[PDB]
Order: sequence, then structure tokens, then C-alpha cells
Amino acid sequence: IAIIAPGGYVPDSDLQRAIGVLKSRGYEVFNYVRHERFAANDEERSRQIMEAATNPDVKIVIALRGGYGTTRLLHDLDFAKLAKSGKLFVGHSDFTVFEMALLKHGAVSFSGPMIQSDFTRGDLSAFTLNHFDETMTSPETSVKWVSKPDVDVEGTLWGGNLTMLAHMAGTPWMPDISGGILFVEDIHEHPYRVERMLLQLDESGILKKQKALVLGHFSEFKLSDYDNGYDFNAMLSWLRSRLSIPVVTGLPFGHTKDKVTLPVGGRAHLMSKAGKIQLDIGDYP
Amino acid sequence: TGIAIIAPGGYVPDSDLQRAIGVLKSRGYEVFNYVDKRHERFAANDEERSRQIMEAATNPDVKIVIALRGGYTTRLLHDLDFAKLAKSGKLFVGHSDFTVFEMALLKHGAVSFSGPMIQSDFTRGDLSAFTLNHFDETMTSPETSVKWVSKDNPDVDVEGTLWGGNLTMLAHMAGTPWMPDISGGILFVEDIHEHPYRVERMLLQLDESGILKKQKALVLGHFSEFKLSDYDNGYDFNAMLSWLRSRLSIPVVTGLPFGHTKDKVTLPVGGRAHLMSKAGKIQLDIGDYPT
Repeated sequence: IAIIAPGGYVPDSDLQRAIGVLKSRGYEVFNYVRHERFAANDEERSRQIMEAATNPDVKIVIALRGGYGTTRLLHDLDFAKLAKSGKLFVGHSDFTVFEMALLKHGAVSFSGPMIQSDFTRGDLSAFTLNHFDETMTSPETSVKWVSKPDVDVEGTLWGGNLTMLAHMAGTPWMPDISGGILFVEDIHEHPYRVERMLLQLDESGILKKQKALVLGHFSEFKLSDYDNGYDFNAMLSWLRSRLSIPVVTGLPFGHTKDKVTLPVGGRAHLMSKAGKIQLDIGDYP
Repeated sequence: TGIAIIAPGGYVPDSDLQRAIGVLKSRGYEVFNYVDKRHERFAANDEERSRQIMEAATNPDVKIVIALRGGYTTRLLHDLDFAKLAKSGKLFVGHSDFTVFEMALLKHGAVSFSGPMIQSDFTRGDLSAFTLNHFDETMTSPETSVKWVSKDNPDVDVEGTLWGGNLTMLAHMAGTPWMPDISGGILFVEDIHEHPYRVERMLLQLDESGILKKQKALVLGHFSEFKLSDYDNGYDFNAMLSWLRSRLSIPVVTGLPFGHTKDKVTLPVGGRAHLMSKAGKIQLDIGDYPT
């Protein structure tokens, strides 16, 4: 387990506290962790990820914080060597951009937890931590939840933070996934800002090529009387009419306490029967 | 001349609109109010808002078309006929979310104007003479020159097609067929409620997509109402601007008096701009746009 910092300033004592959480659950910890909001400069934050991908005693590379700064670390990095590194990169939020360029180079990543929140907090979630070690040590996963259409598609699983996905639009770092399953999560946004970013990927022609769209934990909004009925249900009804692909909700992944580790790059199996959803992902390192 | 009021995004209370029409009357213009139907957050449904744009562009007594609000246009890009709008000969003005409408017009070869709207430029009681006089001048004069004072800017002397608008709406256009393919132009951006890291992020999308590499110069408008903290550790607009100029290959010029501010200028999107910076003294002449 390697703890790199793509671009996040974290309190000094909380990281040392999260180290004990990693060691008390059986994991060899190797930390590679300042400049303004970032844990280092662009070249140093680029080098720490490169050196972490070369240490033989390293299997899992977990990001430190997912604020902003990983897009700066795209040209100074060699994602071709990162694909051959055989490492297990996990993370979310800003770190989603790094996992797209990996999938752009045919490398499977994991969209799961990070050290900033899922390991430094005193309100540890057994759901999040157990699903993490399960995805790391099991050849298959199964994501079942309770949902409030009939789908049964199979394709390449990919996705991540919605703001980062809208940020990847038009850039060479966006994976050209043909007929896959796309999941999205975000926080502190608005249903109209969520609909706006989803229309960017639809106008760009990405949503038309996919075979299913999954909605994750879109957390913590703020509505007013000016909305006049516009909410998450108003968008979802309008989005299911605009999009030609099915839209399934209830994915337990986002900026929440409870989250699952989603392999970005594996072969998924989305199923909607009668309110019981099930997502089986296979073939991932 | 004649003007038409359209609501491409949100709605405005009827009390404020009637006061805004009186201002356009006092300044000597014939108002044609197409705003009525009201649908949730928007002033009308997507099909009704689309029909109101096609109808105002066909009225022979209308010459200028102004947008009501700019708080979310994208929902009806396919309902509109921008080939019909480019031939309509109307002078569309607006900003904020209306930048989406102006990029598709420029994609078809139509010159629009990034300027004021009914929202907070004609409904406010603290009316701005700078905004209203610059707006009336661009509509009635073939040339507009903008001069401002901004320090630490490079000495440039470029000339190209002026285009751009809201930074969030432009980064939203990345990857979409509605993004204009301006080669060697002068791009300007502005935004509000955005931390400088959100500004650098959307600017990186325009750089990674290859848009900034083709332009001749990048002009920064007003980026107001920030919220920095101690966790920035010295990060602000200056630290972002210095990192942007080190990353970008084109010169970045700041100080453009345009944005969601009381005082703003009317910038003809699609015109022929002449950018000149003389170590603090910056001048922007604009031409080749319909009057």
C-alpha cells in the first residue's frame, strides 16, 4: 500500500492517525508525502507517483486528497509505464482524471476510498473499508442495492466524478469507451448543474455510445423557492426522456461515508429486475 | 431601433421586467416583449422557449434581441435552427448562460454581442451609465474601442476574431459540435462565484482540448466574488495567473472590464478585434460586425 499525493494538503497529524488504521487492518504502508494548496510542486507531485509505481514492495496506490491538482500531473507523467506497472490505483473526486488517462492507456483502476476522509475520520465505516479489501483480494464483486426500467446490459465499466468527467470532455485524456456502463458521482452541486454537465457528455456524443447510465451518490444540494418544483426528480424525468440509454439510480458510491470500490476498466454486468439492482464486475487487477 | 425580449433560461418577476421596458423606452427604443407557460425553474418549456426565439427572429420590426436571464439555452440547442438565425439578421445580446447561444451562432457564422441583459442591467435601480452607453454605442457605431489599466501584462499587438464569454459555458462547450473553430482569434473569458482553482481547471480543459493553442491571445475579464482561505497558503488569482502564463504558449492579458459587474462593455462576438498592450496601457479596437 502506497500513499501518494496528487495535489492535496492534509493535516499532518491526521495522516499519521490514518497510518495506524491501515496497519491495524494488515497492510504494509509506504508514504511518499508543500506548495500552496498542494502537497508539493507539480514536478515533485509528478515524481512521487512515478517512484511509487517503481517500488517492488508496492501493490496498492491510494491517493491522499481529491481536491485539485491531478490535471496538472498529466504531461509530466508516463501513463504507458503506469499501465505496465501492475499497480492498483484507487481514489475518487479529483483523482478521477488520473484514472481516465490510465483507462485511456488500457489500464484498469479502482474508484473507491481515499486517505483524506475514509481513513482519517474517527467515524470509520465498516461498509467502506470491508468493501475495499474485498475488491483488492477477490476476483469478482457484486453491488446490489434497493432502487425506487428493466436493464440487463454488459460492457466495460467506467466513470467517476461528474465534474471531472465534464472536465475531460474534448481532451485527449478521455477514454473512448465503446458500449460501456457509465457511473457518476458528485457533491455540493445543483440538479441543473448536474444536468448541465451530463448534457456536455451527451452533446459530445459519449452517452449515445454507451449502453447504460448509472447514477451514484449526488450529495448535499441547496434548493430554493425559485426552483418552483425543479429538483433531482424533475431532472431525472427530463433526462430519461432526452437520453436514449437507460438511466438507473441508487449506486452506493460518492462523497459519502458508505461507498464501494468500483473497478474502472473491468467487465461489468448491470441488472435491473424488480427494484433489485445488481452490478457484477469481473476481470480486474 | 426595435428590440425583442426573450427568456432563454430562467424567469424574471413581472414587476422588474415592466421597469426594464420603461428604461428601454426612456432611451428611445421600440420594445417587443415575447416573454409570457411558465415551466418550473424556466420561464417556459423547452419547446415554448424555442418557439419564442424563432418568432422574434422573424419580426421585421425587430433589430436587436436581448435575453432575459442567464441562469440556465443548452436544453434547446437542437430545437433551434441556427442556420435560420444566422440569416435572420438580428443582433443578439446577452451573457452568462447566453454564451451557449452565442457560440452556436458563431459556429454558423453569425456575429453576436456579449453584453448586458434584462436581468440586472435594466431592472436595477442603480443603473450604470457606463454599461448602457457602451451598449447603445456598439449598436449604433461601426467601431468600438475599449481602454483599461492593468499592471504586469505583456506587451502584445495581435489582431484576430474576437470570441468567448462565460468561462463555465465555454468549458461546457468542450468536445461538443457547438464549439466554434476559431483559428488565430482573441479569446476572452469571465466568471463569478469561482475560486481561482476552478478558473484554472476550466482553463486547462480549454488548453487540453487544444482551443488555447490556436488563438493569438487570451483576455481575462472580471472574475469577482471569491472566497479564499488560509488553506490556500498563498494561492490566489496572481499565483494562478503566473502558473497559467508559464503553461500557456499564448500571451494572457488581464483587466478586461467585462463580467457580471455593474459596469460592463458590449463585446461583438465574432468581430475583428485589435488587441494592444503597452506596459499597463491596454487598448482593444473592435470592428467588422453588423450595426
